[PDB]
Amino acid sequence: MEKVFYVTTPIYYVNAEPHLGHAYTTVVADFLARWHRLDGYRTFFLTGTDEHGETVYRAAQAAGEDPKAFVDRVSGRFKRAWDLLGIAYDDFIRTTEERHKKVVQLVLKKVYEAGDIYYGEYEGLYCVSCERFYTEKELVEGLCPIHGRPVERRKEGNYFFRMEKYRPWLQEYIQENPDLIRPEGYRNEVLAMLAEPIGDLSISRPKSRVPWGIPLPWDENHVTYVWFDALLNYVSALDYPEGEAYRTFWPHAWHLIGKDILKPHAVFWPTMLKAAGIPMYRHLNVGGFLLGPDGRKMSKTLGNVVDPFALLEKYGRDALRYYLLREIPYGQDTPVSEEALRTRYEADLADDLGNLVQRTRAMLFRFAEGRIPEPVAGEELAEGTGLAGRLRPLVRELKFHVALEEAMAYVKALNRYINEKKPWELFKKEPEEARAVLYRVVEGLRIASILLTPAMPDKMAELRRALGLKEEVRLEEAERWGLAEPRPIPEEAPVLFPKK
Ligand SMILES: [Zn+2]
Repeated sequence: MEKVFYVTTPIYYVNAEPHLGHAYTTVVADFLARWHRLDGYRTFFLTGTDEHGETVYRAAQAAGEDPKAFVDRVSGRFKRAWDLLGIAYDDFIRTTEERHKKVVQLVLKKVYEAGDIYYGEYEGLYCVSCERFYTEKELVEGLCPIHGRPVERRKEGNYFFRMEKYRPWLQEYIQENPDLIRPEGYRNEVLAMLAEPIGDLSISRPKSRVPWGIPLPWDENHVTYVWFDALLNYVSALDYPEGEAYRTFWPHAWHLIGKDILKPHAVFWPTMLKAAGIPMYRHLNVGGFLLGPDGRKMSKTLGNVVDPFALLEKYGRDALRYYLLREIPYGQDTPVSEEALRTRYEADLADDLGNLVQRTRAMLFRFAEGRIPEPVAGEELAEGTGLAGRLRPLVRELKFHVALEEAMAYVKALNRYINEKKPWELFKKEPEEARAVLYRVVEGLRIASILLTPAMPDKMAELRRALGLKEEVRLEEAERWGLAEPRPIPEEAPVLFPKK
């Protein structure tokens, strides 16, 4: 009713093996969602797969499999992948689902009846083998990417959407809403395109060419092609018309995308919503490219490709997520490598966090009889309760690297604290002081673990379990000092982050 959060990731092409780019955007959405769930927000985190089209159709035909049966099996590679990355999405939308088809046809009819749709002719480079149109850039120097054959100018009957008519409105909307497209840099690029005519939008293709897809309500001989299909998922998953979910979440829609699909989300999408009578989204959040270790765009030929799943099996899901959130500023092109991840893992996780936990546990068994000491003021460590409040705005503004840098900064402060106070020496003189010092460390770690939960859900819960703290938490608990209770700690706990 008040605190509402809705985040979406793009709907990914089904016949595409999940890669680093899909992993990053999805992990960022997961973090954003987990964080808000923790801040007491009624939240919805959506993800899904794009399954229609002729490429997908021809791939199914090759394997001698039914189209539906094909996407059904391959869409699962994404579900399995998200399972491995620990993605807690609320819904997984598939464009072949009935609920989606229903909404697409519904928005199509409404827009067609509004007179924004007309039959026309599309012209351009065409590949007879592909049965699809290409643009200059899309052509690998003259010829078709696949088939490597010459394309020829061709025309084809297509239904169009009067998108140009909406350019004036869109231009001004972005001018009136400077926060619409989060990373500022990107907001200036959209405005540049709206300065020139954007033209009309082809929204269909003959079933003769594209037999796999959603038919137009007024012309079953045609199929919805891309746009009015994939884009509507954001609204389809909410049962848009009479759905409670649509009424609750749509008003706070946060779209996460990569810069590659910026025009479709910043220009096309807003005008389709306008013509459909649907309110504009709240924010379009653009992430940059995760460049190879050589600072170049990942690629086979360059052999600079980084596989997240291989890296996940080596260091674990928690390590991977942390590295990507702490090391890559959202919106900026950043190179990634296995070396950068191993360093962060060695320093931040295995040493600063894991060792401190292992160290504190050993010291509780020795100086506190295997139990958390009696609560005491935090002194210079009490300032950590003001982190949640300083992090909230940092997170909302897509500054995840700065947020985590702050949380880990506190963890480093904890290390320095215990290394300075030296509880094993203070015990000889005053046991009460040694215990006091230890309590501040367990309570300092409790708070830290909370702040880091969205980044490493399993590991942070493991940290609390290992210190006898309450596993399930809420961000508000990280704002009050003295919550850790004096209870025994598990006699044996595995090393949080083992040596690799
Ligand atoms: Zn081709």
